Amino acid sequence: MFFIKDLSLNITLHPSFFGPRMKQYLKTKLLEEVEGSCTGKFGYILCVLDYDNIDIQRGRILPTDGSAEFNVKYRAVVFKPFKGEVVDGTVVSCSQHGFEVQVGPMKVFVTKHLMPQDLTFNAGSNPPSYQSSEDVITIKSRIRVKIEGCISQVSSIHAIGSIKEDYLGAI
Amino acid sequence: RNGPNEHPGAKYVIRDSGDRIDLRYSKRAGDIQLQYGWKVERHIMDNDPVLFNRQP
Amino acid sequence: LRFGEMERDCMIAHGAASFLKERLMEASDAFRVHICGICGLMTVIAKLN
Amino acid sequence: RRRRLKKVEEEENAATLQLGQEFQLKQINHQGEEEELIALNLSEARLVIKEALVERRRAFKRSETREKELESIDVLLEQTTGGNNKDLKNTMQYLTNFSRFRDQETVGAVIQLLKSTGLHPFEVAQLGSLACDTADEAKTLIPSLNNKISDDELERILKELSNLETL
Amino acid sequence: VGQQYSSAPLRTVKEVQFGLFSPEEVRAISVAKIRFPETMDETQTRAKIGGLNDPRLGSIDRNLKCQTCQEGMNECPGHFGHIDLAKPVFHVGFIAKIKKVCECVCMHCGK
Amino acid sequence: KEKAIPKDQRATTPYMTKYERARILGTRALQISMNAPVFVDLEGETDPLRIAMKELAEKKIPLVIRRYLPDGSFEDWSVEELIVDL
Amino acid sequence: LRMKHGTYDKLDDDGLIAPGVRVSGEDVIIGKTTPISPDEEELGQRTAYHSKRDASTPLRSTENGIVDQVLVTTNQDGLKFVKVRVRTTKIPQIGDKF
Amino acid sequence: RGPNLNIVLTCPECKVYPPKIVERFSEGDVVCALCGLVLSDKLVDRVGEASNPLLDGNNLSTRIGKGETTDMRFTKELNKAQGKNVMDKKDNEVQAAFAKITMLCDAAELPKIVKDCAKEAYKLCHDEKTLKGKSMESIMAASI
Amino acid sequence: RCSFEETVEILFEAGASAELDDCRGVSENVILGQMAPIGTGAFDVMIDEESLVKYM
Ligand SMILES: [Zn+2]
Ligand SMILES: [Zn+2]
Ligand SMILES: [Zn+2]
Repeated sequence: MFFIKDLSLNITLHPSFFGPRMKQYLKTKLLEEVEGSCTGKFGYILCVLDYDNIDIQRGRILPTDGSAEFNVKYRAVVFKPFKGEVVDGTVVSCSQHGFEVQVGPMKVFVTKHLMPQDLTFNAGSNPPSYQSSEDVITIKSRIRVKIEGCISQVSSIHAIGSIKEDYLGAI
Repeated sequence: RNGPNEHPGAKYVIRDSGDRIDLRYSKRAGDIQLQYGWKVERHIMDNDPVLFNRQP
Repeated sequence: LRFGEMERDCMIAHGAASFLKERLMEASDAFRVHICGICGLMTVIAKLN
Repeated sequence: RRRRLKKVEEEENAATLQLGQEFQLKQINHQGEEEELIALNLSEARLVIKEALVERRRAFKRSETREKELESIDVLLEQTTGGNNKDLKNTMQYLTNFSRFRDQETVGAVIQLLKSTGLHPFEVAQLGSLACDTADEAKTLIPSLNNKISDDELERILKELSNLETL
Repeated sequence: VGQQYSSAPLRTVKEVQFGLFSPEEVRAISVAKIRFPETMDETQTRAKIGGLNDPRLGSIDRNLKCQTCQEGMNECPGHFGHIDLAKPVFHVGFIAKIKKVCECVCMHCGK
Repeated sequence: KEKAIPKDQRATTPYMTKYERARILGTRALQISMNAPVFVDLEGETDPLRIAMKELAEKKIPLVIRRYLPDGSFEDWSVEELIVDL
Repeated sequence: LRMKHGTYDKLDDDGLIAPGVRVSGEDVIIGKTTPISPDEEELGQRTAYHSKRDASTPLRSTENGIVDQVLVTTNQDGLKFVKVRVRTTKIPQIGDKF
Repeated sequence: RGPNLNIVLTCPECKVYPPKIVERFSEGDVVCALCGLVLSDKLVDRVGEASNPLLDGNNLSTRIGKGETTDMRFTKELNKAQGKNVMDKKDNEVQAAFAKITMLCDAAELPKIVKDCAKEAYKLCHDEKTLKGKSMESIMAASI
Repeated sequence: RCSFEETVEILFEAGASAELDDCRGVSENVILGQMAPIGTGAFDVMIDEESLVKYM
């Protein structure tokens, strides 16, 4: 799910950027260090809103490092997964263990135990696919996956989904 | 160039990545090219400030 | 060479706060540990790799 | 602020609308004013992200079908974004291929439509992100909706959503 | 060389809170249970599993890793075990304090 | 921010202290040694500490000293406005 | 294995430097080895070729001189043991106490 | 049959395996001999007890004795409690045999190694089916 | 307090009393290996953005 969240970060600037245009460097650092990053607390931080109105607080020089630490307050859009959520995605890859969909910046793993009984793995077909009487699941296919569990690390998030429930699976 | 066996000289060269090179055993690869931001551990020279103490 | 308590007091009198830290940390044992925000114990299993 | 030791925290589950300790319904902005949680459906998120990117492009220089649109977003994303944009590139590609409402007019109506239900911000975003044909499908796909909106209102809301979306 | 890079934020200690370990906290904090009074196995080649020098508790040898964090000696801070005492025992440093508390409260209803 | 005393009601001394001068010179010397933009013209100087002393003399050190108070309140004093008489 | 970084050139086939040879810092004076139990690898570098570990007695790092005498005999238990004496000349300099 | 938990120090730059490693004990560093890159720093060189791994295996024990201040009543009961240990009883038999071997060897004016070999020989050949119907005196003499 | 005398007895009392140490004195910071709020450490050095633009 996508949210607009208020976030704060501590950015450290090397003294080489302690010039008249240091504010621009901090803004550049925020894009290069926040956008495209993953955090288990706020999820995947995608885009920074109001890039021109980022609040930069006074910088504190670290005693030994000599670099200035800046507290930066910004507004950004974050994709945070949840257990029990229903999402749609594309099957990036398939294997014996299962097939995983590509939902936004995240990948949801669908285990065989989380799949319906009828579906069976078939490695003879190129590319490998799960075939059943009603539908066939292959790379690039569209699947409606329900997240059955999420593990969030400080800089990584992994989720597992199921398609056993009704109105799930191939779209 | 002087090395750790001739004062004034140096004993180690530390790169920006944290890797430290011991000038002993390092001459096999010829000279080393220093770069800005690196650290060179060199022998204490004249006029260097040091702390001088006597106990108790 | 020991940097004893009496030596620490003199540096405190001199006001060299940064030098005192340098002697006690960079010139001697220095260790980095991970602590939990809920409990202030060094019981965090960190897989740095 | 003193009892920092472990307390039993509710599990993060969407079915119970327990989004965690940080995604609560009430949120505080940087100024300090109380604000509601901002949940965006797929269509709304695409517009918000794109609206920021286009503004970002203007700042630097100053100082349609899915196929061609996908290319248009691709070129814009690279120009107006820095390195390590792997996650963002996939996000924009996913949003375009899965978004249902294209422009602001349709998106604005959708917001003008579902806010009358008074549901949780997470629930309304789910309704605008997942296409459901019958009340039962929405109820099972979004368990939180159960015992919150009657099938009579839900059936008409989904029908109006389908008639407000064109490609 | 120095210690490896870590993604966790770096801060400075601002307050130290003392206290006493609860029996539950010790078990939760502990990474392994010690049940053998030996230190090395019968072969005296590798430390016995479940013994005092359990590999899960950490490592003090420059050539061995920690079975918990898979990190070297200079990086592993050490991990705590726990021993389940058959019967409760007094804390030698709190015997005097325990005596004072016992007099303060009733020995039948604890009031 | 109730701990930031306004500039109009600052009651601390307007003179730089020896510890403040020592840290400012050392703080800026480290930055110079790490390739920081020097704001003062150099007539020939290689020691970072000597460069910092030149900057302090001409008041070209872009730093402010946050003087803390025993209750937690602080006052921000710019190096340029601090009198260096000691 | 674990051979000291010093030099073993001055040692003889018996691991002892003969009298009259000049010695300096880190020079091994008494060469000794002990068998090592297999299944122990340190820093790699431990192949099937290695079967011993160094247990030598090097000269003091700050001291140098010439080996005076070397006597070989047995202790009360009959085990082999040796004594090595080294001569060096001390000349008055700045910092000598009189 | 168990986790590796083995670390091999190789130079990332030189990449030559096996590497030439020199241990600078005085500098406390492990440095590559070809390029000089340091692979490990802060190398480490009574708060312990003298333990013999072979003749005693893995057996750790502590004695109870008087201190600067102590009441005789506490010492006696604690020693009595310590003796009544079922698990330590099994190892005490080997220790008791070692004590008698020590007495016999000492009374014979024999070298220390002879006593050590006799104790080790008893331990290796004790607790075996073949030697169960033989007097302990013959067992000790044969080991000596 | 433990740095002076009765180190273990004081620490046990703090544990029973659940004492909170704010780490203001030299002894606390010296134990923790961080700059104490003394002399040069009695203040914070910050970067002035208003002045950076005016020095060029
Ligand atoms: Zn914790
Ligand atoms: Zn470990
Ligand atoms: Zn190398």
